[PDB]
Amino acid sequence: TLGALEFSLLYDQDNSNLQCTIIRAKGLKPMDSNGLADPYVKLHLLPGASKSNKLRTKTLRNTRNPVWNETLQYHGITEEDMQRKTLRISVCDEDKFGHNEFIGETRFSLKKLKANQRKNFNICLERV
Ligand SMILES: [Ca+2]
Repeated sequence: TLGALEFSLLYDQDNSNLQCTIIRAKGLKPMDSNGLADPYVKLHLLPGASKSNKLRTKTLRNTRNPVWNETLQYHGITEEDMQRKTLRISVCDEDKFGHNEFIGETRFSLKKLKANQRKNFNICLERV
C-alpha cells in the first residue's frame, strides 16, 4: 500500500545505452503531515562510484498519481555492466523547503534484461 511504479527499460546494446522511461505512479502513500505531495523518481546504478550513476526526473506538484513520462538515459553501459550492476529506483516526495522524503523503492537486476528487447514494468514499491 505504498503505491506502484510503472516504467519501461531498453538496452540499446549497439550504442552502449540503457534507456529508462519513468511513466507514472499510482496511489503513492502520503507520509509526513508537514510533507508535500511533490514526488520525483531517483535512479541509482549499483554497485557504482556515484554522481554519474545517479539520475533524477522532474518534480510534479500536489499529486498522489504522478505521470512523469520522461526518459532518462545511462550512456557508457556495456554488457559487462549489464552483467554486473543493478538498477535501484526510488520515489521521493520533496517538501516546503528542499528536503526529500523517501516513500518507496524497487531494484531491477540488469542481468535479467535481454538486449534490444524492451521490457515494461509495473511493480509495487517497498522499504528495504
Ligand atoms: Ca517530510
